Amino acid sequence: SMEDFVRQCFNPMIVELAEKAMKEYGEDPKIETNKFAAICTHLEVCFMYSDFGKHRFEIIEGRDRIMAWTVVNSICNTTGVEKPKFLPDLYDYKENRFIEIGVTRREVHIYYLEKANKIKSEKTHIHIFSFTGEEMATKADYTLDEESRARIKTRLFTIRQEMASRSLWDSFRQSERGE
Ligand SMILES: O=C(O)c1[nH]ccc(=O)c1O
Ligand SMILES: [Mn+2]
Ligand SMILES: [Mn+2]
Repeated sequence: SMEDFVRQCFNPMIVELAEKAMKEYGEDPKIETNKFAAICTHLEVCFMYSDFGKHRFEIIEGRDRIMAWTVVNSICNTTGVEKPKFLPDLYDYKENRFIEIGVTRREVHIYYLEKANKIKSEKTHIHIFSFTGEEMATKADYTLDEESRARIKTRLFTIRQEMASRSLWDSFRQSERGE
């Protein structure tokens, strides 16, 4: 059911990446369905984010760990930027900074506090999106123009409403898994 929805609303490439991420962690997407959906949603948000930007953004999320760290190392060696302790989601060649993307079912400020306390690196920019059209970013610097952020918010709200139409939203939002 939730698996059916995930396979019907996300393109096969994102679904395959999410299935691979869960097989890496060791979880079955048919039991941990909310994890599955959250991972698909986060991947799709990262890909939209990087695609709205001469390519401005370098996608790090969605890569196997070897290639992710290869990309991070190459960026740090060609820019002198400090090497993050956690694999970030994108690199911004325009602002020259790593971006950690957050998609939460909780209030954006709660999840922002959580992620900022986690990464504890004053150089990784944080951008939190909610399923309610809310966002919170480091220094209120949202990076993207209004149209791209609007499209991301629209896609997230649409995912939420598609879950609600299938009676999947209550379970998904009451779970923190995937964040
Ligand atoms: O990189 C990850 O593994 C990860 N995990 C949970 C939430 C995120 O936003 C994220 O980027
Ligand atoms: Mn990530
Ligand atoms: Mn992220």
